[PDB]
Amino acid sequence: VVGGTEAQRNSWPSQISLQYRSGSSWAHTCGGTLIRQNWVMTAAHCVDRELTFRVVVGEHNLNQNNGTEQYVGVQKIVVHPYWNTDDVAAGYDIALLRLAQSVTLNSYVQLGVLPRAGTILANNSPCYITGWGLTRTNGQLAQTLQQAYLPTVDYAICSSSSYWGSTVKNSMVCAGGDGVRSGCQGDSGGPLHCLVNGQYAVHGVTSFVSRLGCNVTRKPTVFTRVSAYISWINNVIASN
Ligand code: NA
Repeated sequence: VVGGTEAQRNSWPSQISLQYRSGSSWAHTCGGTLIRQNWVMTAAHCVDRELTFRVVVGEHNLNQNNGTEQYVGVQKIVVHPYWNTDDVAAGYDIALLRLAQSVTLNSYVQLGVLPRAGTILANNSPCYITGWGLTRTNGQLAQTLQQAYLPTVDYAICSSSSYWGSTVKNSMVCAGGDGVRSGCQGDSGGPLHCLVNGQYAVHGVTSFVSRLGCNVTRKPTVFTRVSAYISWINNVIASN
């Protein structure tokens, strides 16, 4: 997250870190949201690679023991069947991960609340992106969980020629685009939390940014719109 601030450690308890085994170690690769005790939602493009993955919940500092982490293997990966890896702009950038064990809930580990199907945010709605992603274009991962305030940009504006044009689809949410704050590599898969009727909900799964860089004016971060996939998600979970 570029232009973010450190999150409080009990602010975003559904945020997870998706890690892959990198020699003797594990490395953060993207974010996600805990949606059941044994299921995680992330971006499809985060699990394109044939790697060994684990989820970490209750994580705040990637490089320090917080005393709150639970580490769980990924047992099954269900990518959206219409996902096409060389076509992120087509959409369907969403995947569900079944965890080897169910995690235990506490003030650091909670289920993400999903919006109701079909819900669309008004232009300029207050939202936060969270993650451990790069803190500058071509920079390095954050140590501690970051948050940035990224007001939504509605489809009409986002899909205009000076923004994203036809690349953005109705099944996406855009947010930010001020040139200062944005998503960045390593934030993919993580949540966009938007305050609606007094309650944060996860409206977006971080999907892409410009190739011109993370924080670029009129290129708001693009998220998979979670409210477009509620049926898909429930169907997956029910059939597994
Ligand atoms: Na930690």
